[PDB]
Amino acid sequence: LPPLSLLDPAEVKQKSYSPESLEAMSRLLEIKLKEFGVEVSVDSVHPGPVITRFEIQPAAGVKVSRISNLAKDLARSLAVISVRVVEVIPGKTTVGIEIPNEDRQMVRFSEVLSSPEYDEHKSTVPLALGHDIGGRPIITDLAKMPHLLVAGTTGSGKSVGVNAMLLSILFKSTPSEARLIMIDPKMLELSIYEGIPHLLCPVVTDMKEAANALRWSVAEMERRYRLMAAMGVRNLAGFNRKVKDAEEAGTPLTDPLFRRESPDDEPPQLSTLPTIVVVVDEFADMMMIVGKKVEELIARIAQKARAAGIHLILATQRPSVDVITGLIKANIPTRIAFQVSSKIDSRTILDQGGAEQLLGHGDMLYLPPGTGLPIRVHGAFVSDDEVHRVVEAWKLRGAPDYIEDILA
Amino acid sequence: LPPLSLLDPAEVKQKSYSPESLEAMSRLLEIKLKEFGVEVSVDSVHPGPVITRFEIQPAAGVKVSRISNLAKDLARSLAVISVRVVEVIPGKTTVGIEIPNEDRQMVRFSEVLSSPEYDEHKSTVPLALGHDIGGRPIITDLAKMPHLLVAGTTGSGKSVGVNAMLLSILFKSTPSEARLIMIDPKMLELSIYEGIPHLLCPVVTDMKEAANALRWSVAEMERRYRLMAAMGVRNLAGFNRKVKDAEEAGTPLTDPLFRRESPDDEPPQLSTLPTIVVVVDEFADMMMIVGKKVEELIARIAQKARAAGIHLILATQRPSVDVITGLIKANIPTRIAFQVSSKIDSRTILDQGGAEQLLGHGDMLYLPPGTGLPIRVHGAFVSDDEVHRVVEAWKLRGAPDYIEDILA
Ligand SMILES: Nc1ncnc2c1ncn2[C@@H]1O[C@H](COP(=O)(O)OP(=O)(O)O)[C@@H](O)[C@H]1O
Ligand SMILES: Nc1ncnc2c1ncn2[C@@H]1O[C@H](COP(=O)(O)OP(=O)(O)O)[C@@H](O)[C@H]1O
Repeated sequence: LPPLSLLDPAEVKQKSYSPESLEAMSRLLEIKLKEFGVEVSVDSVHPGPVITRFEIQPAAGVKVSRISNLAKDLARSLAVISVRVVEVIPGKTTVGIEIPNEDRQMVRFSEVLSSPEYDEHKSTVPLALGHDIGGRPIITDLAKMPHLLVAGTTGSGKSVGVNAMLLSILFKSTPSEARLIMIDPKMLELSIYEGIPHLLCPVVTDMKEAANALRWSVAEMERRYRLMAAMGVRNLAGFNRKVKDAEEAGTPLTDPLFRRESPDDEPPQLSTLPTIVVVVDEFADMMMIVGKKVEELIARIAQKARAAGIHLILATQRPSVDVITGLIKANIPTRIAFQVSSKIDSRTILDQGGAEQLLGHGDMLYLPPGTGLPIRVHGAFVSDDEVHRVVEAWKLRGAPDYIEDILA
Repeated sequence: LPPLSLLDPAEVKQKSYSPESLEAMSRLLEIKLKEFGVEVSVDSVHPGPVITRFEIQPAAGVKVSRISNLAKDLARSLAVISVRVVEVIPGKTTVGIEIPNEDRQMVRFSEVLSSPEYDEHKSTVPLALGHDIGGRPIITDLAKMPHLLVAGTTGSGKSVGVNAMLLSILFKSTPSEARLIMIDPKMLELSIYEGIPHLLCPVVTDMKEAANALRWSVAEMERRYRLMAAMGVRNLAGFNRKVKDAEEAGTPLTDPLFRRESPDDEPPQLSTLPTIVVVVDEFADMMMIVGKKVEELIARIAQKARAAGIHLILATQRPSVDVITGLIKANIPTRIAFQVSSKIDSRTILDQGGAEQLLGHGDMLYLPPGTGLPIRVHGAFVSDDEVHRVVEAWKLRGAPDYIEDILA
């Protein structure tokens, strides 16, 4: 299993904003808001790697909308590219304003995977997103999402974030614990992972083949459910316990779904199944080339795949109603949104405005399932070298075990 | 390779606005805005070839929208045809107002290609657009766009701008470095280039044939990808290095995609491939005459053509939702917009208003991919003589090497 040593080190964090600096900006904020309609006062300051949040306490009678409404102008008066108004801060009666730091200090992938949360993570498919507005590492579980929709226009840092996602898997799981199906409608982005042992087939470039890989996944999903039913198990996890225990008890289990066709035929022995992850780099391109069936397959996978251990990672730079459709969205409750062109775009992916206010370069809004405000996360940066490195590391540890069956 | 000597010389730049004149206009601006609601003060003045930008500092509490909102009236009070309000000036807290100079000084094509940016440009397909609002040359790379959408109503200077684009290629590349497919639904504009050696076929006039040219392009694209795969190369550039090195090392490469059909058949030797550029003068006409297939073909080309070295230049005077559609826009992120009839039209091409505020005669808004405000560019003027001249210069340097295969 490749060492975190392959990752570039955390660059000198030349941070720290003198108590005086922060206090100065605080008064400035107050002044500027005062110059416009609202009278408010800073309640507390929380600096971070990319932005600094100023929780302000609105004067009597002032409505939050008034603050949100002049985020464009406030930003200008402060000479910052944009400012993010967080209308509600749980438990407090304050509102928050996140202003971009003059010097954004970078977040290195190694700086995230080094956390104990990622280290002690028990999932086969953990996703280290980056740091929250306060510098703390945000580690998630793809298997609990249990599918992911990713959107971001060019320049937002979406591609890097996807690499961060893939590397999160590759730094924690072996091919027998997690397998991948990579669809790259543009022989660009994912082609750099060709050959790693986790791949179930080559990086899919032909869209017709990609459609088959999706069909294959539905079948593999159905087969697993059939298997688990016979085993008296509820999901891949339980299936794997059953099979492991059996092996630790010298009495290995045998495929219950085996059908004898000859007196010779012998039931093959069961082995642990890997968590399957299907990532489509630009699913709007797959939809465009192939048609309505891509959407239908996605919906079918996403509505039932969880318990079987098959998970979807769908990314696009075209967050429109035509691409992120009702069918696609239906059972993919978890959304990550990097910077997008407009509130409209933001709503398409997050069903809520905001992503348009992101700063680019990995700044994102992570929205897990259920009510709850999206979590702002400053994506970790991972270079093509760090990726190229981890790939070679894995190519050494094993050759590509393809199932040509899948793409046909 | 034709000499830049064929281009008319830069006419006497009788510019210079006395420090007093500029200071007078500054106070005038202040006064007029004051006569209306807003109170502002000029922070700095930046004169240019076509307009002069006055960075103003809005008084406490005044919102940019108020300024933008009375650009129509301010223009009248200033006796200028229109005024452009730039709501955000990176890093500063000022707003900008671009007023048309009384005497617009022209920008000659020679005055642009003379720049070091164009001279030292390493691309086979550079595009010298013109001068920015400050008189500086704007040189771009079609290959990095990697496709271009151009819109402008009659009188905006779109035709001249396209000629400027074509001449940018013709002044830097030979037929073996760059080839062209010209579709002219109106046997008008592009017919003046007939015969130049770069043409892969005659200037396409029949739309049915044009459709085939597009089909041919998809095929050529597919073939190149197949080629590059076999070569272990990522794109046309890498392909050409491989083949060039081979030649410089006396051991030339041979077509890996060659299939022997006879013991005689011998693998043809590989030669460097040209960057292909397909320009459609009025793609709204092609769509009208041919149908849904034009759009589908465009989308197919634009979604994958980059790495293979094939690039699209699509222009139209009809920037409507029916023409610049989602399919077309899908993978053509780079947009150039000359003056258009309305904000609606502007949004159709730029997904943003503004192009309606342009001054005509080559005034444009160049929008490269990603976030970022469009770059206003005063397009260089190129006469029919300068074009006629560069054509003849090339017709002498070589005869038209057509591939009749393409149009059928
Ligand atoms: N997390 C990050 N931190 C700092 N810079 C980043 C980060 N993610 C991306 N970038 C910068 O942005 C550029 C573009 O990122 P990329 O992921 O390729 O964007 P997209 O594919 O969405 O256009 C990179 O070249 C890199 O310098
Ligand atoms: N860059 C430019 N600078 C100065 N004048 C220009 C420029 N581009 C065009 N013009 C003027 O505008 C006229 C129309 O330009 P043209 O490109 O044919 O417009 P369109 O085809 O969009 O109607 C030309 O006859 C020329 O005098």
